[PDB]
Amino acid sequence: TATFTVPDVQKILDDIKALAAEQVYKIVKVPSISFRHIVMQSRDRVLRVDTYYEEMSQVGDVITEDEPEKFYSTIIKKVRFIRGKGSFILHDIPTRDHRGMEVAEPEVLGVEFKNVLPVLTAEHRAMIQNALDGSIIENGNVATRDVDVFIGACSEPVYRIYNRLQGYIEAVQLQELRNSIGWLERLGHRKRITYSQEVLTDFRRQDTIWVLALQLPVNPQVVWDVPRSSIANLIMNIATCLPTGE
Amino acid sequence: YIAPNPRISSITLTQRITTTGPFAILTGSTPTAQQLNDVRKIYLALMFPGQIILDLKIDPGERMDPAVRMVAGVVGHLLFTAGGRFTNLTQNMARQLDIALNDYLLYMYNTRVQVNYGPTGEPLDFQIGRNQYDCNVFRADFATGTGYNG
Amino acid sequence: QRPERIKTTPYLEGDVLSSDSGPLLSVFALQEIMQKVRQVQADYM
Amino acid sequence: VYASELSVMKVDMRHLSLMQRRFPDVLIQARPSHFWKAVLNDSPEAVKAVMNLSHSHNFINIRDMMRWVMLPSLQPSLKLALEEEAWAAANDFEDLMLTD
Amino acid sequence: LLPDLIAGAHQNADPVVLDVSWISLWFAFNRSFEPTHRNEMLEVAPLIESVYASELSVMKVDMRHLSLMQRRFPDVLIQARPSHFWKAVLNDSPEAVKAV
Amino acid sequence: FINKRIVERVRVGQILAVLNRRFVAYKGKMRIMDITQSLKMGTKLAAPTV
Amino acid sequence: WATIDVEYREPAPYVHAQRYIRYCGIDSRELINPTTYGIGMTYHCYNEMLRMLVAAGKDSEAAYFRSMLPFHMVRFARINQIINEDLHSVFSLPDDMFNA
Repeated sequence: TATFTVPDVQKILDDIKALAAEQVYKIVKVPSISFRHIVMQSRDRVLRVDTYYEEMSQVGDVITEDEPEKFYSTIIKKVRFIRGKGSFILHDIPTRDHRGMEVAEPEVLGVEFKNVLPVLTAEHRAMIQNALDGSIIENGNVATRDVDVFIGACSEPVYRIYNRLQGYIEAVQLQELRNSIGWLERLGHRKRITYSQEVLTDFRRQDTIWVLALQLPVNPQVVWDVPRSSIANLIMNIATCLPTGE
Repeated sequence: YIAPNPRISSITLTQRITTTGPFAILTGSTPTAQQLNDVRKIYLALMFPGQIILDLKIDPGERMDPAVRMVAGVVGHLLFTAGGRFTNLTQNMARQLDIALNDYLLYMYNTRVQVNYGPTGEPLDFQIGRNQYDCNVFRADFATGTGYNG
Repeated sequence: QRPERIKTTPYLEGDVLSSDSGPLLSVFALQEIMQKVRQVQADYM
Repeated sequence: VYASELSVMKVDMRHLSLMQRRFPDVLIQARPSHFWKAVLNDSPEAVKAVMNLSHSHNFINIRDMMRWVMLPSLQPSLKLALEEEAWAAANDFEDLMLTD
Repeated sequence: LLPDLIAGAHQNADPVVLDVSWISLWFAFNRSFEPTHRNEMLEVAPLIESVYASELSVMKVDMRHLSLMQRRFPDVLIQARPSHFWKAVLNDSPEAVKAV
Repeated sequence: FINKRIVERVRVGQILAVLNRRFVAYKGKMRIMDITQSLKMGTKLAAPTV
Repeated sequence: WATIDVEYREPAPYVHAQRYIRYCGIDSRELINPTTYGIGMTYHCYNEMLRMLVAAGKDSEAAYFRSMLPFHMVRFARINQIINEDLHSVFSLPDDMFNA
């Protein structure tokens, strides 16, 4: 005794375990700029330019009518670029105070106009300042947690992704974490495994927002819908759960 | 801290003949630093009823003989309280203790006895012995505290 | 001097293992409470 | 992780299947194997390997892949929901800055 | 404490959770705690309680009197927050109370 | 011809007229952490043996 | 021969597989001690084989099998435990195909 699985499957499981730790979202203080402004010799009129289309026009290859694979790859890459740009979370935004209310700083709004102020006149400068003073922050609740709610500017295709991500975060805060933990407890009871819950039991647990990239009660049907996949499932089961003995 | 009298678990009838305790392997052990710290934690949790709550710790490298877990399953039901007024342990640790007690009761290293299982899959849902003793009463229920002190 | 501490039968008499007091246990509790949260915040992003 | 990756592949194939009908002038000489190979070029190699454990000695063709794509079963996750919303947002190709 | 723990609601005084091992149960079952002497400052504690309570009372009074300045004179305290006078009061208090 | 508003000419009074998106931010004193890797932390019970 | 080698019980962690393998009618719920487990346990086929061997004049072989019975029982108990408590996964075969 003092003196196993085939290596390629071991490499496969190692690669899957590595891929499980990839990070998709980001945590930022301010959103990226969606609208910028071009100044002319004038003092009353400027050009509002949407940066989304300007950045979007430089992604992918040219379309040609006799390489279908390149066309499909270009579409895939463009969609992935949209998905990657649209996913972020806000945390610790800048704030100012005014007459007992909270006001968002101009840098957290999704517009850039720092280069149009020097050309303005007095009346327009006063008007802009008074308008900026009217962005009141509202206190809201997300699963009994205090959050800030304000109004900013963003392009539509990336705003849809952001809104969906926020909905998913709210959903996993409400019920998904409890379902995952309960299913893990039942599985450990069945297979004689003790699962730790130390991460949820510190003294700062009443002011934490939990994010999960995966859910535990996995639907088995999607595994068995792959065409002619019995032998692969058998090999995976052997490589994952077979013990060793004498 | 005062240890119990060594003569409680053993009687020496004569020079060669002495009775043997069941847990003699455990009584010979000596705690390390971490185990002593855990003992201090347990007593601190006992002395303040509702303000400190215990929980189970998992260390992958740490290694003991499986008998320790099933003995602790019996011990915890007699040491702690999960009754209808206050608690000393989290719901998760209560479930772990119930599972440990189930494993201890179903482990029969002597002549086996009759057992009848129940319709549900919950732990301790069975009847044991020649006189059918219902063991459903030892499962934790925080609204009434059946399984523990109180 | 207290009637509760009078022992008349060797049933309650045994060896001495360790000792502890208030000024030690308070700082021990604080150390454990802070160490747990530091470990949790170190192990995860 | 395996279920999530399979779901992402299914969603991508399901949305790419309609391109030839949408634009006849560009994809006049395309075949389903083209977009099949295009999707497989962006999937992780681990899932492809897991499938190849079975597909190395069992034969499949376009019909099997289409029947698997049309089946209504997905594993919800962050990446899957984000990908579905990305496809929904990019439904209009004027938002992708290419036109005729 | 207990119904809130069962229902999972918000708690003003959240219990502190500590982790123990399996063998610690057996070691704790075979021990007893026998007190020998009272605490060193058991006879002094009520004076400490009274001093602490008095200092917190005077801090509360100062903060309550300062909280109305914004409503009395709006034009001077435009950028005021409660945390400002919180820090202002705490900067002029004994260090022992803040340390507690 | 593209039916999008890529570039427009606006007066200075319309600069802040694009604020129509509801943004939700989390407080700076709270914390956010990812606990996906915490779903694999467990220990395996060993059966008794001779 | 006459046993119930598969059984259905409370819901499993994975809903596509609910069966319980019960080789020789051994229940897998309880832990076993290999030193003394199968002292007085038999099943149908073993008894029929022993009876036939005795009726056929092979006394030594019948006695050998009667002595080796506890080894057989503990081996099949271990196999049942491994099947039911270790090989449970999404990769396990669904019931509607296992029955077919």
